[PDB]
Amino acid sequence: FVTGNPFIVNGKIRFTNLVRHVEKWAKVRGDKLAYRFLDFSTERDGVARDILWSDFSARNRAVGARLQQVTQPGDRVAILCPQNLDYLISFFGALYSGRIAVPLFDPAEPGHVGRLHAVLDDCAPSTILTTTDSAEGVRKFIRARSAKERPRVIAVDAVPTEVAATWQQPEANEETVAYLQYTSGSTRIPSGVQITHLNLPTNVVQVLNALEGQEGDRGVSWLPFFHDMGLITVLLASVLGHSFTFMTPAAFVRRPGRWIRELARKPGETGGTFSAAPNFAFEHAAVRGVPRDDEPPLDLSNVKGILNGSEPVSPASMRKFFEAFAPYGLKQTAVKPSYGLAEATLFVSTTPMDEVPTVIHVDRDELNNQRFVEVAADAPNAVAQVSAGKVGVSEWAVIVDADTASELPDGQIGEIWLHGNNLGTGYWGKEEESAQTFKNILKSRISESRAEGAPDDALWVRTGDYGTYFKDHLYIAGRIKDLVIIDGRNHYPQDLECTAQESTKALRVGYAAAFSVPANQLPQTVFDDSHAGLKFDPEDTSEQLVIVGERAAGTHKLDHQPIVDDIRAAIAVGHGVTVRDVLLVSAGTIPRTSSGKIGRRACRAAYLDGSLRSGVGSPTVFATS
Ligand SMILES: Nc1ncnc2c1ncn2[C@@H]1O[C@H](COS(=O)(=O)NC(=O)CCCCCCCCCCOc2ccccc2)[C@@H](O)[C@H]1O
Ligand SMILES: [Cl-]
Ligand SMILES: [Cl-]
Repeated sequence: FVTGNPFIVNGKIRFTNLVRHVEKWAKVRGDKLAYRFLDFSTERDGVARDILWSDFSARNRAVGARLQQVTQPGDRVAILCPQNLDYLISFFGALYSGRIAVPLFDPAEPGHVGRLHAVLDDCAPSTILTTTDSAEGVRKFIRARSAKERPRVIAVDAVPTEVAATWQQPEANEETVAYLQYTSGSTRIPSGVQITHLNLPTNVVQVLNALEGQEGDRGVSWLPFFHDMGLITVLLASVLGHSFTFMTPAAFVRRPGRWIRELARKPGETGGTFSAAPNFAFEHAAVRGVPRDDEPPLDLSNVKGILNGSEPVSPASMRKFFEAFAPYGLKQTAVKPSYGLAEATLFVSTTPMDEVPTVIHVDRDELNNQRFVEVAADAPNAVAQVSAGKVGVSEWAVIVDADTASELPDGQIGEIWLHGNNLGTGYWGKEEESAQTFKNILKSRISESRAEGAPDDALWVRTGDYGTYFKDHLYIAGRIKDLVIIDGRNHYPQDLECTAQESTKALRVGYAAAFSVPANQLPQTVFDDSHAGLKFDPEDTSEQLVIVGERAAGTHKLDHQPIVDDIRAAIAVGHGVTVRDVLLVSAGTIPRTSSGKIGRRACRAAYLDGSLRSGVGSPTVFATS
């Protein structure tokens, strides 16, 4: 699978069904450690829970068989389990049964129980997989829903291993849906991306090829298995030939040094380590994860690549991360900005293995007008842009003017459209939205197209992201739906947030949200302020800028103006827009998505409801102070 590659013939992927492969892999390395769960739920210093490939293989076959009895073909099997070893057994066990898996989370964890109801409504699974300790909690949750199709709850650790003897190899085609990856799609109703048996292995090869993963290397992770980056990482790490070590996201947030520690060289280890994380985590680890004087020596010279993706990369957070860990051997080539999305299984691009991150600066006015014009770092009105690198093999990413379905030249910002075998096939039960998102014809190409190699009649998937190529690197400008359009002009919310943050110490880094709202709904307090601009008018529906930013840690007083004036002035000058309401709230209050990204839509929804000014929560595993 990996050197130390027969699936890449003449620069193209070739090599299906994972169950088949997982089983061979399991028997060959039986009695070797497959997974190690570092459990920090009871002991702060942690407890190691291990499972060998043979045991893992056996458990998957037991669960698969139990499912093959209590479910019908076509049924969905949802996993409502905390992050631990039974989660993997539940997920793999579901794949082993041949039914469509739906990896989710334990209703007993905080943050998004509301999403869980929506997903269950959408895919109506006949069976829920969980652990014995979470079972009562899961049954309570399920009982509270409609009696009609009330699904069976199965505790996987209670299923005897010998049941595996009645397991029958499921038969699967390459186009068969293996599982559903739920994402908060175009509407309130979540979308379940159909990931097939061909999508998985293709994207694994795409990733391992880009990282030059070799036998002897190993993966480490704290990412949630209910998110694409966390789940796919399990599979990537599993094929490196060394055990995969993981922890829960909450354990990372509480003490990020636990992750840093697992990334370190083990005694006598010659291979390298890989991991992945969202931007905010580099900031957190840089500040909270440096080892004290007491701790045993820490060596990070073995770290090959920590992929940084899922949200815009802050050059300052990366800088602070490199600087905090450089003394321990962390190479400048070890942090790798990358791009991906659920619809592509996971991975689309990453920085080439041998190079450091590419960070450039572009003129703001040109950027907002959909063009990359490079400018010096200290140039006024400059916007930092971090490259997402080069597109994976046997995969294409083109920049398109959606209106006419035409490719755009380099430097021009358009929507990013993708084509490749790693691209999902649709959204569960959504025929029309699936057609609109996944079955698009690229009508016009520029000569020397980025579609070179794709068939003329190749189908393209619309990502919903704006982006461009610049000096052969793919840049992710931002998410189309998150744009702040005011007075007929676009603004990237992360750009406005950066400016707000940079103007005043009263805001904590990475916790700001910029969104537009019709002048109708903004509070009365805004009109009673000389620093406002507009005045009372119930007819006016024009979009107006609002900025919400968590108060820097240790904030106990309210001295709004001096901070707000700096923010409004900083944004007026550099963006040509007047911030109307600057709302600063309790540390750890701004809404976070389930993977820990800032929830802008949710911050806008709660701003209007008055649900945000007030709030001693809402608990999330990502909360800190
Ligand atoms: N670099 C970026 N900059 C700005 N925005 C980015 C972004 N990446 C994603 N996004 C934004 O997030 C959206 C997608 O969101 S999502 O559906 O929730 N999915 C996501 O966010 C998924 C992002 C995935 C990024 C690539 C990560 C590859 C990690 C491989 C590890 O390798 C290993 C590890 C261990 C052992 C061996 C190998 C995208 O549509 C875009 O708007
Ligand atoms: Cl047993
Ligand atoms: Cl080794």
